[PDB]
Amino acid sequence: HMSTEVSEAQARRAVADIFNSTLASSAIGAAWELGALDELRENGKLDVSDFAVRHDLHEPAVVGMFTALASVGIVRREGATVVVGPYFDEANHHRSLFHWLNQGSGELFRRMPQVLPNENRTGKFYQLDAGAISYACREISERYFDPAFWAAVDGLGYTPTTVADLGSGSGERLIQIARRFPGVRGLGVDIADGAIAMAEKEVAAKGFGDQISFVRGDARTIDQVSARGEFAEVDLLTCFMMGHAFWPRENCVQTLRKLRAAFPNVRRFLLGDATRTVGIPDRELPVFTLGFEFGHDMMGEYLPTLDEWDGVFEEGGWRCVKKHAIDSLSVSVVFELE
Amino acid sequence: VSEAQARRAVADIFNSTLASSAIGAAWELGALDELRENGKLDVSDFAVRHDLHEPAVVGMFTALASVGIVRREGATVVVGPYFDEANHHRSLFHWLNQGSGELFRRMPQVLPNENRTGKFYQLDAGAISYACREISERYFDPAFWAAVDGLGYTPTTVADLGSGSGERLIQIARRFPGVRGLGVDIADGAIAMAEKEVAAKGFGDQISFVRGDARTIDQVSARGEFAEVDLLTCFMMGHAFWPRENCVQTLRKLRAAFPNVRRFLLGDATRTVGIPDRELPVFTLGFEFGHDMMGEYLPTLDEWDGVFEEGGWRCVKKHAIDSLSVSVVFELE
Ligand SMILES: Nc1ncnc2c1ncn2[C@@H]1O[C@H](CSCC[C@H](N)C(=O)O)[C@@H](O)[C@H]1O
Ligand SMILES: Nc1ncnc2c1ncn2[C@@H]1O[C@H](CSCC[C@H](N)C(=O)O)[C@@H](O)[C@H]1O
Ligand SMILES: O=C(O)[C@@H](O)[C@H](O)c1ccccc1
Ligand SMILES: O=C(O)[C@@H](O)[C@H](O)c1ccccc1
Ligand SMILES: O=C(O)[C@H](O)Cc1ccccc1
Ligand SMILES: O=C(O)[C@H](O)Cc1ccccc1
Ligand SMILES: [Ca+2]
Ligand SMILES: [Ca+2]
Ligand SMILES: [Ca+2]
Ligand SMILES: [Ca+2]
Ligand SMILES: [Fe+3]
Repeated sequence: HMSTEVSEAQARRAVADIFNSTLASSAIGAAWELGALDELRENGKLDVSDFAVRHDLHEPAVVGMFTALASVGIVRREGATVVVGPYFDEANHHRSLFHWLNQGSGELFRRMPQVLPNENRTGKFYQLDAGAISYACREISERYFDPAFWAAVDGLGYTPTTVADLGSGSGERLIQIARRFPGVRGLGVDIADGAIAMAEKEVAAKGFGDQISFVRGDARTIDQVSARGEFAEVDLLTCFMMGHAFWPRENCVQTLRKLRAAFPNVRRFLLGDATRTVGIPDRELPVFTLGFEFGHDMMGEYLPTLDEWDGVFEEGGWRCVKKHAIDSLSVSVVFELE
Repeated sequence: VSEAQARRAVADIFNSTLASSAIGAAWELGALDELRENGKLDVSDFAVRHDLHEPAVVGMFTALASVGIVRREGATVVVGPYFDEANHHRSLFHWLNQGSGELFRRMPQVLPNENRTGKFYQLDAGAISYACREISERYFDPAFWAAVDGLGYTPTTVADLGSGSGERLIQIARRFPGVRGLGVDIADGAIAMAEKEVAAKGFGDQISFVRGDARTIDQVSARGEFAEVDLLTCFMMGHAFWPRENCVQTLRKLRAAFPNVRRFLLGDATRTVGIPDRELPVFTLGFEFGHDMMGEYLPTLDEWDGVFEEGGWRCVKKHAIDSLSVSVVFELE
């Protein structure tokens, strides 16, 4: 029961499940993106031809997708219908982690044997699908970081007037703050013009054109940023799912110091990220963990543990006054700093 | 059923994705063979010898460990309870991930009818070739050689369709000295590979290669050598002759292009029918699903049994294959 030694028939079944999990795993992401996981969540079942027709999909491949999900118990096939399976709720809950792993990071993991050799580790030595990462990170943010984020907003003690968001992405965080604090002004800062664009768009659509603005920027050197005339007035800083990019340490320490000086009227800084775990046994790794850590190690990108964050704030010029543990995203955390 | 049980199963599915990809890697990088011989290895020592980035190598092995293929004990890796089974099928994992990963990854863009024109999917052909060499050897060789052992004649000229690396023709030359060999492959890369391998081993006089599409074998020129062939072989590509009406015509063209062929050995994997979803063996789902995504017909065994006579051939022997979905070698004449 998880740590054993086995029959030939058992080893056969297990290896086959590894193989099929691979296709299932890729199908969870795709089934989310194509609208099937929603239809099933709402209705508990669906008709595959009907689905393939309504969405104008090559139907043999659609059968293949459901059969892959059925092979490991996420769904159950019955004649022409697919019904939710025993593992539906949990796989649907984590679907964006599957999307992230496959649709987003698949190239990296597939090219494992070209990535690992030193001779190869320079220049553009791996490729991520940026638009798929985005798509997934949008739901990861909402689904995993929202409770703690909102709790931290609730503990602010004050009402912000001007909020800065580092790595703003979709701009959805700034928009929901806008909804929460009528008459606040918001300022996103991403490194990706693609994200800038989608945000300006997503904002205009919601009618927060006057409230919210963005800017191409590298938050690790916030000082060398055209637009730092609006920073002085900001009283709330946020930074979610990008913080590990401040690292390695002395760069994080400097970035934190630069951030302290650049935003001297910031009262609260809210910083959320996933972190590198320690000492979890191989056969008990939960969803996400392995992918996040291994991927970062393949890319050569540093990932701090939680103690590495805790031990850096003072030197960086900030005090941690509240900490929230995140549910179900490896070991992830929100810090409330001042 | 049980929230604890569902969490575990879903985490195993997620980690399985990373282990699957790592099997193919462990194989290609030399780790599986080192664990096969010694039953253990040292990650630091391993990483040093092969000039690998050590943290990525740790992760590679942790992925394997997460699903019981290996066990980690400090900086040292031991064979796990599922090591023999997975090492045995390693080439199928390589095919699925290193070879075909980009197809499955792009399922949301591949399924929509609207995108299904032109070059709508990509495979890594070099990766595929690499896996197919072992798949050929490991799953097909025994039936291949039982068919050779039982031909009822010694061949003088053999042609191999989809000759690939040329390895089949080389082994036939080793068994049958002074047999003449001829490989047909549609890919310039396979031809050049095979040509190098053949000349390198000293088989330059005996075996040649010609680029061509076996589906239209009637248009391939080989300076009248096809008339001389008395044994024909075709492994792991036959499903490409389908759909049905296409296959009939292709089989009739092979019959005309090779009029002195006595036996035609045809080995392939086939589409299965009625396997319950939770009991699907290794390979099956990936073969079937990937061809349905690529828009390529995959026949069942019965479909094949039923096309041969219309195709101008008579099936005289049939060998069931071990442990590659439902695979087969037909001997036709
Ligand atoms: N050094 C840097 N400076 C600014 N943005 C960065 C960055 N490193 C990464 N990013 C951005 O950080 C984002 C990661 S996704 C985070 C999305 C957002 N915080 C949310 O919770 O919804 C991407 O938009 C990426 O371009
Ligand atoms: N229509 C066709 N005509 C000729 N060769 C083909 C083909 N379709 C695929 N192939 C070739 O068939 C090979 C499939 S891999 C098969 C390898 C070989 N028969 C063996 O047993 O090892 C590839 O080299 C590919 O280029
Ligand atoms: O390391 C990253 O930045 C990406 O992997 C991705 O944007 C992400 C960040 C944080 C949590 C989850 C995903
Ligand atoms: O279908 C193909 O041609 C490939 O998927 C692969 O070469 C293969 C064929 C037959 C059996 C096993 C693998
Ligand atoms: O030192 C720590 O563990 C956290 O970074 C922050 C913290 C410290 C004290 C009280 C609350 C939070
Ligand atoms: O019908 C079949 O089984 C196969 O096509 C081949 C076969 C038939 C009869 C005797 C031997 C082989
Ligand atoms: Ca089931
Ligand atoms: Ca050792
Ligand atoms: Ca031709
Ligand atoms: Ca089995
Ligand atoms: Fe094929």
